[PDB]
Amino acid sequence: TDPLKEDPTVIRDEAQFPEPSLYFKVFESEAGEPEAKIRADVNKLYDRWIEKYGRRWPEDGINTEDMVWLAEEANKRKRAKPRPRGTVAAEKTEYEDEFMPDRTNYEKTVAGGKWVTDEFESADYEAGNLEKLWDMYLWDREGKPTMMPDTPAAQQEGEESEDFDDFYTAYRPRDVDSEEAREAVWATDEFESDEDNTESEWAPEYVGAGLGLVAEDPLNPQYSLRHSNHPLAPFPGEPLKWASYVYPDFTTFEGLSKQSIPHGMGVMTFGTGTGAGFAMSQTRYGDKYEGEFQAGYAHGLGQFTSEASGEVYIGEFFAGQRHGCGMTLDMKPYFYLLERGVDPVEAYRRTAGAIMKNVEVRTWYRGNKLGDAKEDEVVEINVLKDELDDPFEIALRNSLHDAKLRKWKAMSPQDKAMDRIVSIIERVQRRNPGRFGAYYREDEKGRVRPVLDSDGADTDFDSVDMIQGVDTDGDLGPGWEGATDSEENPMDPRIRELMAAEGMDDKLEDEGFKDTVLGSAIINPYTGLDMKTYLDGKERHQAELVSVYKASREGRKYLNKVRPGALLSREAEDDRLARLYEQAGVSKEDERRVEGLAARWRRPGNPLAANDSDTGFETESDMMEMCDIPEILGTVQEARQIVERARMWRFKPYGEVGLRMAQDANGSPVSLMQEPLHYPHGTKFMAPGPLGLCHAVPDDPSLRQEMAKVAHNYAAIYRMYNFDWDPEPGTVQYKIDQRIRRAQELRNNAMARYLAAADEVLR
Amino acid sequence: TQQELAQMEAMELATLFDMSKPHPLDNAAPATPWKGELRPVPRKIVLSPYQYEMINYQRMLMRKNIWYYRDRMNVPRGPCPLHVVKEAWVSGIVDENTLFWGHGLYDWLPAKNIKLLLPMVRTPEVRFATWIKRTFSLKPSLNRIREQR
Amino acid sequence: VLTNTQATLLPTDLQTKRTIKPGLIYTNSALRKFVRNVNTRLNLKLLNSKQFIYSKRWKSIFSKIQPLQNGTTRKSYQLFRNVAKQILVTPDAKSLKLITINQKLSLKERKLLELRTQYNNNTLVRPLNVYLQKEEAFKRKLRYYGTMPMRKLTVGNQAPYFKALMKRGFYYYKPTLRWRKTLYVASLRRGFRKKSRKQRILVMSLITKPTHSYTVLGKRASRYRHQIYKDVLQHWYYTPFNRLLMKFDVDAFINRQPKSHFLTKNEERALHIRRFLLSEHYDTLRWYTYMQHYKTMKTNIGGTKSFANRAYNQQFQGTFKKIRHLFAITPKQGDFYTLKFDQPLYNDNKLKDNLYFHEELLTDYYNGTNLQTNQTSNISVNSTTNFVYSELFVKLIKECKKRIHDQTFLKNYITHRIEKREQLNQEQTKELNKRLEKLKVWLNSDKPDKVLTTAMQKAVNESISLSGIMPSDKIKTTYGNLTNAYTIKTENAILTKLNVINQLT
Amino acid sequence: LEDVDAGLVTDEINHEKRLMTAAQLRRLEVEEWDKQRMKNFYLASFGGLRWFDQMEQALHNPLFIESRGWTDPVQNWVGQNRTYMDDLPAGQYMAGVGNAAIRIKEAELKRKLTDVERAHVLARGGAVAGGLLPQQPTDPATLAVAVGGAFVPS
Amino acid sequence: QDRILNQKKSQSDPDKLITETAFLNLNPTDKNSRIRDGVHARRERWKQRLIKYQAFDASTYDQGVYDFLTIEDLNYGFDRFWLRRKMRNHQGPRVEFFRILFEQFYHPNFHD
Amino acid sequence: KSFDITSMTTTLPFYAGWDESLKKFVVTNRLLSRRDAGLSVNNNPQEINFTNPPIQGLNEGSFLYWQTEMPFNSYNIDQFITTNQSFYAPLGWRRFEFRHSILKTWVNNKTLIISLKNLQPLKSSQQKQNQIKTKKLVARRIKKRYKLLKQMPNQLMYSPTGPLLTEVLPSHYISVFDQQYRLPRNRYLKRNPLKTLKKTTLLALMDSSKQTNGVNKEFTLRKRVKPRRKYHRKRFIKKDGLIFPRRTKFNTNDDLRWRPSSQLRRREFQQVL
Amino acid sequence: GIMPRKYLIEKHNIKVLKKKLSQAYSTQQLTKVVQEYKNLIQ
Ligand SMILES: O=P(O)(O)O[C@H]1[C@@H](OP(=O)(O)O)[C@@H](OP(=O)(O)O)[C@@H](OP(=O)(O)O)[C@@H](OP(=O)(O)O)[C@H]1OP(=O)(O)O
Ligand SMILES: [Mg+2]
Repeated sequence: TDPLKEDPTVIRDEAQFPEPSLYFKVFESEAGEPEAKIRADVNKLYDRWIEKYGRRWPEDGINTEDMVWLAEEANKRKRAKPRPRGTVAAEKTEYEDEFMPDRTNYEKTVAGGKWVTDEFESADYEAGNLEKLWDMYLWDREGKPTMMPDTPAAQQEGEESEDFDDFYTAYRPRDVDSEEAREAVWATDEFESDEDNTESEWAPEYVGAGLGLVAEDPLNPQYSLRHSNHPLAPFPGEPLKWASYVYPDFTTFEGLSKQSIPHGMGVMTFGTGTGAGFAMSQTRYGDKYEGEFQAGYAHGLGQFTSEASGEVYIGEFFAGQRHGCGMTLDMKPYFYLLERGVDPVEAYRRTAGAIMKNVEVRTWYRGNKLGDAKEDEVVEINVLKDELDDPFEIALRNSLHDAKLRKWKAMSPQDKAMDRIVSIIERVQRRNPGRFGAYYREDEKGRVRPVLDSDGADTDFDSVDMIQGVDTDGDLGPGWEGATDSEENPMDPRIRELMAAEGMDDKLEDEGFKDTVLGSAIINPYTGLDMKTYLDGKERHQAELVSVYKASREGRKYLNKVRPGALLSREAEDDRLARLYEQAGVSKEDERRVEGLAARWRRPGNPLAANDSDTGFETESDMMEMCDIPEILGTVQEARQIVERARMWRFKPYGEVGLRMAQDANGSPVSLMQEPLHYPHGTKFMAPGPLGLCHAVPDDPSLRQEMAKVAHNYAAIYRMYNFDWDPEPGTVQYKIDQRIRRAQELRNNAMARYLAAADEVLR
Repeated sequence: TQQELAQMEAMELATLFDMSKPHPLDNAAPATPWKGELRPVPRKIVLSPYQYEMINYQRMLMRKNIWYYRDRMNVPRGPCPLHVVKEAWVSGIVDENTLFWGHGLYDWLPAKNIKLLLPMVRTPEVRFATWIKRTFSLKPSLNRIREQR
Repeated sequence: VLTNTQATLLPTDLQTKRTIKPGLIYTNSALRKFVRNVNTRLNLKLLNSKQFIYSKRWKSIFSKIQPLQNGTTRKSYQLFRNVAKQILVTPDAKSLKLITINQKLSLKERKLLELRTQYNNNTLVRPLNVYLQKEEAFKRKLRYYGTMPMRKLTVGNQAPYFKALMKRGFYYYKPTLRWRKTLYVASLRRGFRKKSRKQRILVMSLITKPTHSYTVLGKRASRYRHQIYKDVLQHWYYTPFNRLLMKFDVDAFINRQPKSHFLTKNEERALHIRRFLLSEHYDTLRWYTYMQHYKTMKTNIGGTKSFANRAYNQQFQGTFKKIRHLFAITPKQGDFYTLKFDQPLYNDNKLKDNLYFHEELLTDYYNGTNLQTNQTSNISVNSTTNFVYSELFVKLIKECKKRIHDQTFLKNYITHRIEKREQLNQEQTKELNKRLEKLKVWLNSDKPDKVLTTAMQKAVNESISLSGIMPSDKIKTTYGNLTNAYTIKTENAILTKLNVINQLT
Repeated sequence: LEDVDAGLVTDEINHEKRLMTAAQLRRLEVEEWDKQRMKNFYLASFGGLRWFDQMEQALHNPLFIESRGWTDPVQNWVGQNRTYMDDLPAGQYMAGVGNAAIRIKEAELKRKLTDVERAHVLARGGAVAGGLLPQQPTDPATLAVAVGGAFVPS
Repeated sequence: QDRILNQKKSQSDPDKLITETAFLNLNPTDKNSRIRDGVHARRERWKQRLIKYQAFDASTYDQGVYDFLTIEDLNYGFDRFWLRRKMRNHQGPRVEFFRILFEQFYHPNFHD
Repeated sequence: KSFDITSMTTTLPFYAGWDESLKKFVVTNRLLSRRDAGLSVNNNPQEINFTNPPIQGLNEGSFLYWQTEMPFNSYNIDQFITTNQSFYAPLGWRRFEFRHSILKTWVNNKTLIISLKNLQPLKSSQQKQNQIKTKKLVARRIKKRYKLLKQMPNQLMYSPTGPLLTEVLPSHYISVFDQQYRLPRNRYLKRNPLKTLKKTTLLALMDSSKQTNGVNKEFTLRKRVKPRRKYHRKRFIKKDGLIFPRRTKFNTNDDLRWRPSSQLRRREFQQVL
Repeated sequence: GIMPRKYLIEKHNIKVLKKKLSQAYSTQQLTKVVQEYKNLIQ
C-alpha cells in the first residue's frame, strides 16, 4: 500500500541485453542519417516476418516479392493531387516500337510472376519521364534537344559541360517541384546520390542558460539538453576536464573544460592581455573573474574583482558583457589602507560606513547602465499614449482584436497558411510597394520608354543595402568610416553632390557590365525575359513591358503586319464594398455622421511586447524591464552561491598555475601542503577521515569559525544525496513523502473514473 | 456528486507540488506511531545481464581516472591514482564521507555516492588493514586524547 | 484564482459564475479581456453623448542679454534680425522673439507632459492595464535565459558570436553523410563499383518507376542482408555462454560494496523524485519570492536563474548516440536502471553528529558570521520592507553660404540631375530595345490557375506541415488561392467596422 | 470569462501564428539569398572580375548564416526547443490517465478500440472532471500526474 | 608534451623534425605513414575500413582526445569488434545465408 | 535567517615559512599578490625585473609561433586574411524585400513645370526620405567603386565588408570554419540556357502553348536537385549524343501532337570532417 | 592590403540614446542627455 516502504529483502531484475524495446526501433530524432534509412527498411521486414511467422526470421529467405513490397507497398510518401487522366492518345505510332504499350505489381508477383531483364538503357527512360513531366517535346526527331543548347560548351568563356538530367531538372517549368524531378531521373542511392544543403544541414541546438525548455520527460528536464553543447548536456563524448592553464600573456584559467575550451565553472585571472570575452580596456594585471563559463565566455552568474581599482561587480553576464541585474561596490579605501600597513580590523573600522553608503544596485543592458534615458517609465508612457487617441479608433481596434481571435479559431490549416502569407506580403509592402503601372510608358510616336525618377532609378530597391544594412525606419546603417555625431558634424555640401554624381557613374557602369555578361541568355521564351532581368529581381518590370508594348501603336502595326500585375480591379472592389455595406444596413450618410463625430473629437502598442502577431523577428529593443530590489537581492544571493562552487576549482595540486603563481615574499616558489598522504607541521587535524578527529585543533578562534563554515557547506552537500527511510513527522522530508503518496492516490482515483466512463460507453 | 469530487481533486492536483502553499497532510499524524526504523538489509541480489553489461561499460569508462579529494579546510589534495586512494583509505586519512572528484562528474561528491569507487577501493587486503589500523591504532589514540584533554 | 495584488486593482464585487482552467495565463488573459471590454464600453458611451510651452532657460538667457545700449550691439542685432526674418521665420509663426524661446513640442508630447505634471503635483482600469503591460515586458526579458533568435548584427553586441561559437565551436558526434564520407572511401582501383541500371519487365502514373532492384542478387538486397547479419552477430556477441568469465569477475567486484547500497528500481526512482522536490523546497526560501513579477518567473523559468542550482544527473562521459540503443538514460523509457555516475542512498545509521564537524568545534560554534556584502544586502532588505547676436550672425550667413548660394554645389547637383540621368536613360532604352527584339521573335511565330513561384509554394507547404493537424498532402498554390485569402481578410475588417458603426447609432 | 472559457486565449493563438510566420519567412529569405549567390557566381565565372568572387564568399559566411537563423529549427525562433514526443514509449508505465485507462480496457476484452469509441471514452472521461485535468505540457499538474504513476506494483 | 615533439620542419612540410620520438602522444585521428604510395609495408586488416588514420586508442593518464572516432568505437564492445572484421575474412545468398545464421549463431530474439 | 544560503570560505592552501615580524617559524596561508607574481624576484636586497615572461605585444612571426596558445586575438593581424576579416565585419543585409517572389499587387490605382510661389514647405518626414536616397548614392560611390574593382586582383585590395563589429575575438573562433561548405560549382549549373530560338524549339513552344490554350508556362532557374552521376557511376557513353526518349503516348481529355523535325583520379571533397 | 575600417561604438551609442528617448516621447531632454554622455566620453 505504501510505495516508499517496499520490502527490499529480494532484489532481482529480468532484463535482457540487448533490450528489444531499445534496439528494434528507429527514432524520429535520427533523421539525417542514411544508415537509419537502411535500418528502417530492415525493421519493416522484421515486422512483416513477425506477423507472418511469429519470429524475426523468414522460412526460406528474402524473396523477390519482399523486394517489390519494400519498394512499392512499405514506403508510400505523399504526393500532390494527380493530374487529369487521359482517355485517348494524342500521338500516333510512326515506326515500330516507338512507344511503351498502353491489381498491382506486388500481388502480381505473389500470384506467380518473374522479372526478367529489359534491353533499353536508363537514360532513355529518364528522358521519357522528363518529357511526361514537362508535357512537351524535349528532343527533336534527330535526337537533338529543343530546350537545351546542343553545342559543346565554350571552355574559354568559363563554361563546362552538363548532362540533360542536371539541366532539365535545374531549369524546369515551375509546376514541377524538386522531389518529382528527382523521381523522374531515378535518383535512388542513399550515400552518393544525395547531398545536404548548407541551410538544411543538422546543427546542435542553442539553448543559452537552458531554462524555460519543454521537457519530454517531466521528471528529468536535463534530457531535453541532449541535442546541445550545454555543459550539463548528458554524455558529450570526451569528459569535462580540470584545466589549469597559464597563457603567454600570463592570463590563467582554472576550472572545468570541454575540448580544452573553458565551458563550465571556474576562475580566470588576467595578465597583460585579456580573456573570457572581456574588452581590452576593462582588465588590468591581477584582476579576477569567478563564476560560470560557456564556450570561453563569461556567461551566467559571476563576480568580477579588481585589486588595482577596487571595483567589485556581482551579478549577471551574457557573452562576457554585463547584462541583467547587478550590484557594484567600491572597495578602494579598504584596499588602499591595507596597502599602507594598517591591520585589517582597524582598516574596516575606518572604512566600512563609507563603503556601505556607496553600494549601487542597477540593471545593465549590454555593458552599460540603464536608468538615465527614461527606461523605467517607457511602458507606462505608452499605455498613456494609447489613451490619447480618438474613441472610434480605440473601439475599432479592440473589436479587431476580438474578431481576429475568433476567425483564427475557426480556420483550416491551409487557410491559416494563406492568411500568414497575406500578412507577410502586407508587412513587406509598407517598405517597398513597387511601382506597378509606372515602370514603362508609351509616349508620342509610339516608342515604349522607361519611367525613371529624379535620381534615375526605376525601382526603390538599392543593392548597397546588402553591404551596409538598414534600420527599422529605413535609414542606412554605419559604414566603414564616420563622424561620431552625424547631426553635429554633417557631410559638407559640394562633397555630397560630387560623390552622388560619381555614384550614378558607378551605377551606369554596373548596368553595362551586367548586360554584357548576363543579358543574352533566355529564361522565359514566351515573354522575352532574360537572365539579367530575372536574377536582378525585375520580372514585374517585364510583365508591365510586354503589356505596354502590345498596346503601343508600333505594337499593333507589328501584330497586324504579322497577321496587368494586379489580382483585382478597382470597380470589382468598389462593388464588393458597396454590397458589403447593405448587408449591415449602413448607408453612406451613416459613415458621414460617424466621421462627423470622429472629426468633432479632434506605432500603436507596447514596444516591449513578447508575442506580437505582426513581426519579422528583426526589430530590437535596446532596453529591458528594469529589475526591482528583490530580484537584485535574489540574483546576488544566487551568484554568491555560484562563486563558492566556482572557487572549489582554484588550486589544482601540481597544476601549472599553482606551480608558477604561488610564491613567498620574494619570488621563490613554496611547497604547498597539498600532498594526499602527508600532513606536516602539526596539521593532522585537517585530515577529513578518522585520523583528523583524534588530533587537536589549535585555539585560534577565527580558524575554528572557518572550520565550522566548511563543515556547514559539506553537510548541505551531504543532505542532497542521503535520505531517511522513515522520516520523522514535522520535518521537510516527511512533508515531501506525504505529497508523493497523495499524488499516487489522486492519479489512481482519476484512472478509476476513466475506467467507469469506458465501461459506461462500451456498455 | 462525483463531478464535484473530481473537480476538487483536479484542482488539488494542480497545486500539489507548490512547495509554498500549505497542505493539510503536511503535518498529519501517521497511522502507526513513528518509531524511526532503518531500511532492512537486502541480503540477496540477483543481477540481470543488462546490469552486468552496464557495470562493465562503467568500468571501461573509469579505468584511467585520477582522483582528488578535499580536506577540512576545503583545500584539494594531491593527484590520487587508485593505489594512492587505497593507501589513504587504509591509513584513515579518508573515509566514505570524503568529497571526491573524477572524470564523469560535474561537482564534488562524497565517496559512497560516487558509483563503483568503493568497490574499486575495498580490496580484501585493504579491508583487513583498515580494520587493523582502526582497532589498534586510532581508537586507543582517540580514547587517550579524550582523557588527556 | 487571482492574487491579492491583482484583487485590489480591479473594481470589487465582481462575481465569477464559471470555472476557469488553472494556470497564470488564463487569469491574465481574462483580466486583459476585461480591461479591453471596459475601455470599449467607455469609448462607445463617450462617443454617444453631448497651450504654448516655453523654455525657462532660453527665456532667461535671451532676457539677460540686452541690445540697444550702444550702436554696436544694436547693429549686430539689426543684421541678425534682417537675415533671420528672411530665412528662419515661417509664416504661421508670429514673431522671431517668440519662437526663439518657444519649446518646440509636439501635441502628444505636451499632453503627456501636462499629465505627468498633474501626476507629480498631487481612472477605471488604468493601473490594472499598466500592471498587465509590465508582466508582458517581463516575459520578453525572460526570453534571454533560453533559446532565442539573434537576427540583428550591430556594433558592440557580442551575443551572435557566442551563438556561433556555441553551435560550431565544438564537435558533436552524429553519423551524418559528412561523417560517413570522412571515415571510409571506396578506393576504387578497378573503376567504378556502381554501373548503369537495367530495367526489368514482368512476365506471368506519368512516370516509369525503377524496377532494377526487383531481384535478390542486387545491391539493395546485399545492403539489407549485411544489416541483418550485423544485428544477429551483435545479439550473439552478448549471449551468456560468451560472457561467462565477465560474469565471474563482475560478481566478485560488485560484492566488495556494502549490501545496503543495492537498490530496487522503485527505490532509485523515489530517490530521484525526492531530490528534485527538495530542490523546489529550497527554492521557496530565496529573495525571488518577494518580486512583484514572481510566479510569472516561476511558471516560465523556475525558482532560480541557473541550471546548476537544480537537480540533474552526473552523465558527463561517453557518447550519447553510441549508447542510445544499449542503455536507457531517462526514466520515461521503460522500467530500467538508468546509466549514471552518481548514486543517491538511504541512510543506514542514525546521525548522532553533524558528520563533518570536528569534536572540538561542537562546543558553541553556531556562528553565521557575516562580511561586507552580507551586511550591505541586509541593510538594503531592511530599507525595502553680451556678444551673442554677432556670433549667431556670422554662423548663420556662413551656413547660408555653404548649403545654399554655392555655385560649385549647384554645378555638381545640376550635372547629377541632368547629364548623368539622361545617360542612364539612354542605356535603359538600349536594353529595352534588345528585350523587345527577343519578344518579337516569339510574337512573329504564334497562332488564375497559374501557380506561384517555387519559394511561395514551399513556404506554404512547410507551414502546413507545422500546422499541428494530421499531415495533409502537398499542394501547388495558385493566384486564385491568394486573392481568395486577401478578400476574406478584408471582409473581416470591413464587417467589424460596420458592427461598430451599428453600435454607434 | 466566457471568451477565456471558449479557448480564445491570446497567448496560444499568437504563438501558433508566430510559428507559421517564422517558417514562411525562413523559406523566403533562403530563396532570395540563393538567387543573389547564383548571380554573383555567374558574374565572377563568365565575367572574370574577382570582386564578385569575394561578394559570393561574403554571402556564404558562417557568422552571417547562423545570424540569420536559417540552420536552427523554427521552433527556436519562438523560444521553444524541438521535441520528439512520439519517440517515448506509449505503454502502461508512465502514460496519461486516459491513455492508461484505454490500455487497461484493451488488455482484456480482446478487441482493439477504434477511433470513434476511443474519442467517446476520452470525451466522457474529460467531461466528468470538468476539463481541468492536465492535457498539455504547460498545464500545471503535469508533474503531479507524472509523479503519481512512477511506481510499478509487484 | 614538450613543444619539440610536435615541431615540424620547413613550414610547407608537415612532417615532424625529430622522427626518433614521433610515436609519443599520437591521436587516433593522426594519419598513418604506411599508406604513402610506393611503400610496401605490412598488411593491417584490422584497419582496412579506417585506413587513413591510426585507428587505435593507446592513451595515458589524462591525455585522451576524441574527435569523430568515439571512445566506444575505439575501445568498447561490438562497435570495436565490428570495425575490425576484415581480420576474419577467409582470404547461395538467398537461402543458405539464413540457414547458416540459424545453425551457427542462434539467438531466441530472432530464431524463437 | 541569514542572507547567505551557503557560507563563503577562504579557499587557500597552507605552507610553512619564516615570519620576520613575529620572528618565528609559522604555518600560514598568506601568498604573494597576483598583481606582481611572475614579474619580479628579490634574491638580494636588489630586485630583478624580468624582461620577457609576459609577452606585451605581438607581430606576425610571434603570432605564427603562438597561434593556438593565446586567449584572444585581435583584428590588427587578422585584417590580412579575407575569411577572418569577413568574420570580424560581416554583411549587414537585413529586412528582405522578396522582389523575386512578390510579382503582383492585388489592386491597381512626366516633366512637370513648377513655380516657386505655388510650393509649400515640406513636412519633416519626407525631408528625411530625400536625405536617405542621397546617402545611398554616396554609399555606392564609397563601397562599389569600379575604378578600384577593375584593379583589385593585382594592384589594390577592395573587398566587400560591413562595418567592423568587434576588435578582439576568442582564439578558437577559427574552429567555426572547420566544417566546410561546398564550392559553388557543385551547387549551381555551369552552363547557360539558350541564347537564340531555332526552328525546332519554336515548334515545341507552339505545341506546348496550344496544349495550355495560350496561358503558356513560366520557368525557373534553381540549384541542383542531385549530384552528377559520372563521378560515381559507369555510364554508357552514347557517343553520337542523340537521345530518343522511351515512354507512353501523350494524352488528352487534327488535334494530334507531333515531334518536331527538320586509372581514375579522386577529387578533394569539401563536405568532410 | 591595408583597407581601413574604424570601430564605431560611440556613434552607435549616440544613435541608441536618441532612439531610447524618442520611444519615451521625451525628445525635449535630448540635448542635455547627449551632451552629458559626450562629456563623460572625455
Ligand atoms: O520661365 P518662364 O516660362 O518665363 O516662367 C516664368 C518664371 O520662371 P523663371 O523666372 O524661373 O524663368 C516665374 O516662375 P518662378 O521663378 O516663380 O518659378 C514666374 O513666376 P513669377 O513671375 O510669379 O515670379 C512665372 O510663372 P507663373 O506662370 O506660374 O506665373 C513665369 O511664367 P510666365 O511666362 O507665365 O510669366
Ligand atoms: Mg516588431
